[PDB]
Amino acid sequence: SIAQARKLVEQLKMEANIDRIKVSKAAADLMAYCEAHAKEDPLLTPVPASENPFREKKFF
Amino acid sequence: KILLPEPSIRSVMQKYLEDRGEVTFEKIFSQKLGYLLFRDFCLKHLEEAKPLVEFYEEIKKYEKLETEEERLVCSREIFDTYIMKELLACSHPFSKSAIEHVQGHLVKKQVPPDLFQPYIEEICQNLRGDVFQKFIESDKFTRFCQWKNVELNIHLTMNDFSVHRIIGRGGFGEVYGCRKADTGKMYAMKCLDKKRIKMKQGETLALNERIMLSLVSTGDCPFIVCMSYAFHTPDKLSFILDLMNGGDLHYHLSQHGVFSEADMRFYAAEIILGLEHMHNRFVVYRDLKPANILLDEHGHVRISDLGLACDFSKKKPHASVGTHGYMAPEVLQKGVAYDSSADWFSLGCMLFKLLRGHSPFRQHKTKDKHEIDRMTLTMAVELPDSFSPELRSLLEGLLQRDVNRRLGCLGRGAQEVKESPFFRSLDWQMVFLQKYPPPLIPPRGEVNAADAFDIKLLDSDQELYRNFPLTISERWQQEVAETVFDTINAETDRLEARKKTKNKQLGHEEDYALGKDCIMHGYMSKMWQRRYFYLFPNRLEWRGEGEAPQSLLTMEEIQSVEETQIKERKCLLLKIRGGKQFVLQCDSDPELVQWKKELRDAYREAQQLVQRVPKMKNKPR
Amino acid sequence: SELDQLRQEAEQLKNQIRDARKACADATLSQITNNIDPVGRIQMRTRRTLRGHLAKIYAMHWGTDSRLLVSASQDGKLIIWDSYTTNKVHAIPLRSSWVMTCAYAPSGNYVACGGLDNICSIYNLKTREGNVRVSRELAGHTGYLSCCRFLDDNQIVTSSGDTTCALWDIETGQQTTTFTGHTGDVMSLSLAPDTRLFVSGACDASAKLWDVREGMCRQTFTGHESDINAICFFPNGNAFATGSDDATCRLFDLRADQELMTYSHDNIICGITSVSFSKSGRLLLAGYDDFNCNVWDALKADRAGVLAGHDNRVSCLGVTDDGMAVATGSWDSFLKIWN
Ligand SMILES: O=C(NCc1ccn[nH]1)c1cc([C@@H]2CCNC[C@H]2COc2ccc3c(c2)OCO3)ccc1F
Ligand SMILES: *N[C@@H](CS)C(=O)OC
Ligand SMILES: [Mg+2]
Repeated sequence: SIAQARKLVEQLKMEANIDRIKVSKAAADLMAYCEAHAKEDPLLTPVPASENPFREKKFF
Repeated sequence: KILLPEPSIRSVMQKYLEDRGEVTFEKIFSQKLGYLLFRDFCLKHLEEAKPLVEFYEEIKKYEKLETEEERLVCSREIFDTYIMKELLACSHPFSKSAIEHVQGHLVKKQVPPDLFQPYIEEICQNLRGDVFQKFIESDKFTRFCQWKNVELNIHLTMNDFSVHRIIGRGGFGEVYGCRKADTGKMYAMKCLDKKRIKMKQGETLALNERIMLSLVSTGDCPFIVCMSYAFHTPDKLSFILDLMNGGDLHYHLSQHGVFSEADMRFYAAEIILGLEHMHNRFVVYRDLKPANILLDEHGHVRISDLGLACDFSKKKPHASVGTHGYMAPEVLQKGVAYDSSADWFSLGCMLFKLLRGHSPFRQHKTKDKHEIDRMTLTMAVELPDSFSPELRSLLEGLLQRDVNRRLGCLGRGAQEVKESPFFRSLDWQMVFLQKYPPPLIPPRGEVNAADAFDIKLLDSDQELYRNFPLTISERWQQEVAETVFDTINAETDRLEARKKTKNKQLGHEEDYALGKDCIMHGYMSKMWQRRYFYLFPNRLEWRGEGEAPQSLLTMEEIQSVEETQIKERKCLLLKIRGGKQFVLQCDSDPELVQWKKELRDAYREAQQLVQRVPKMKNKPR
Repeated sequence: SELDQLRQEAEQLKNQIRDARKACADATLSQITNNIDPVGRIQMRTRRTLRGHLAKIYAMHWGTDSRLLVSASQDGKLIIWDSYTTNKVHAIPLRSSWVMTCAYAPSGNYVACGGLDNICSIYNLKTREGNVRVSRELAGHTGYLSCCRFLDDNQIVTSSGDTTCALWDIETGQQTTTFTGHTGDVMSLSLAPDTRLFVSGACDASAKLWDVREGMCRQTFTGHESDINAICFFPNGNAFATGSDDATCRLFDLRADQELMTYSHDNIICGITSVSFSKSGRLLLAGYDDFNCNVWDALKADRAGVLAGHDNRVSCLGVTDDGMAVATGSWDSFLKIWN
């Protein structure tokens, strides 16, 4: 397995050379996505019962 | 009456049999019912197979043909049809050596019974394999299983028979004539009393009889009282033997008086072939005397009561055992071994008694047994002048005091007796076929025909008799074949085609086991509610009739599968995870065996398998 | 000792990566989101129960219509339900009892499933003939199938206990691309929205990000203490969730290339069997071996609610594309649909 631990290294090189970003921004982008679309999320912003298959919608 | 199972029993029996390697061609072809359903398949459902079975059947008939002239004619009829026609049709799948064996033998007008034997082997060759496999794929192997299930679940009682008038009475028991209800086959039922056996200390006698019977009751021997079944009741041992309602030669020697040379010769031959049968299978009869030879309706004879006989393949016996007038010198010598020679001196003694009305060493009605024993050893009996010189060389040969000089001892056995000048008129083939006319035909419905000159029991006693019940396969399969087999196969056929037209009309056609990974499926009952079961690698589903299964158990949740007893019957006992219990009852002894097997194989298998799967095993809680 | 200098270059390179990330670690999501209002009390209720399977359910999957779902059980069967009525669309008895996973094609046209049979079997639900038939079997893997997902009607990614994933071509029946990398059984995979990328969790306690086309492991995320059983992309495609035997879920960011958050609680001791986001990404639903599903505030790590419905293990779950409902599937043999 001398052939094999050399393949692990050439892999780790790939994992290291990447453009990273600050956690601060990452989090900022997630949080901003969540608020962007929170009105389109029925689990947070309920819809009317008549438009909900699982409450009161009659026609399909 | 015999009711067969349903074609769904295949799934269980095929597995039962495969475990024992009885789903091969040799094991099925060589059974009577196996042969018959196989024959049927090759004759009616597979165009390549019919001329091979047809030919087979034709040779088998040729083998039975009595006269040399019949053979010459039949052999050329077999040649020109199954060799020459097949060959001109470019349709003869058989070797050169096979062809040239028969053609060689025919052109020289040699037509022995065995002539066709290379073709028996090469027919078998072409039947086993592709043909056999399609036969397993067919309804007929389905039907074989339906039949072979009924066989492996035989349990007899008195109520399976219909007992008629007595036909014998000895020291330990008494024989009756009966009918087996389901086939309507006539038999004799021996009924030995347990209470008497214990009282006279003949557990060794009763026991030895059954082991001995079993060792002789295959092959179809006309001249011994062979056994089809043995069984127990609360206080009786019952053998089911060949019916013989014509009394015994000791009773008939009383009525008729002595016989002639011609008349004793008849009884001689039929007895000699009886002895020959047991000596091929390494059994010495020993207790050969006229009281032990029996008669059918027609006046043909059989050898009876094998208690005092014993096996000699393993260890040649040395005791003096048997009746005193007719034992051999080496039998009476203590510490001296003996083989089949005991009987040929006995024969000689019995044969004299038929002619002269006493044992040849019992001189003057003398009960002094140790005078009959010293005349046997010192005296070479003098033979009256009346006796023919052909009769003398026989009786002298048979009553040589040395084993090294006696007839049938010099190495060729019965064949040395058959070759005596006394029997020079006889065709032994025709003796075997029972063709010679018997002397005494018994009077119709005679009273006292085959009679003799004559505390409790614990569990500890009946532990002797718990490996008593037996059923000889060859014999049961014969009985069936010659009575009900045909009409039941036709009854069961109409019955399974009416349920087809019914289950098609009601919708339920598609079978739930197919295209899946079902291990085994069949009927069982659970507490009793009867359902149909399907056993998969990871669960046991079940259904009622006319639905799909809506219920199951998993192989995970089964903890052990044990065998318990409920209401005088044997059952399976599944302990389930979380202490709950499942009980299954089965329709037959083979089904019970195989379910128990296949459930245990399955749950051990599954649990092992699941353990190695993170997404399926149990984890800590 | 070429094996010693490569076993020392590994431990060294590993630390280079630790450093590049600890330098991006300037704030915490918890800090960044400390200000936004909490989500509330989520009291979803059972709106449908789905009776049918005869034993444990192991897996399920919503169709893109947010209405039909496919479910895979120990009873050796796939059921395809119409959530709106509880009607069965199809019951599909299988060739193998040992099934573990199932998947519904985006189109509507096929479903897939697999197990200890070691083969992803494609089924066609609209044959010319109008019957549900196996239209393909995808043999290749040398271990059990634990999850699969379609890209389209001709392509499917699988993950096996042979420690590998693979993109197939359903016509050719062969592996277009093999994804070797994991050191232990691969339990779950999730596709990015654009389907040019996907992530996988494994019993080696790591998740991996792969490229569909170029076929290599781009990034590797550690931190879990124990087998990762499920994994799930966050809707924008930039982050993913995981669920482990260690009794935690975790959120991982792709560009920051490290763990942003941990969802857990000292009351919670059982392991996670499945994860799923609500539509906006704000809620993170998680299925557990204590017979509950927990709703987490993805941003704030608060536990917003509990779906408490089944009498055995919640084994699987999922939110509908239109966001309207969530389904759970348990070892109690029932699915339930909630909101
Ligand atoms: O007690 C008898 N025999 C001794 C013994 C003990 C254990 N095994 N054998 C016995 C003997 C006879 C008679 C006694 C006179 N010699 C013939 C013999 C056998 O009788 C028959 C009579 C009819 C038969 C049959 C045998 O087999 C088929 O049909 C009848 C019933 C018996 F129980
Ligand atoms: N309900 C109909 C349209 S009115 C349908 O197509 O399904 C949502
Ligand atoms: Mg002796």
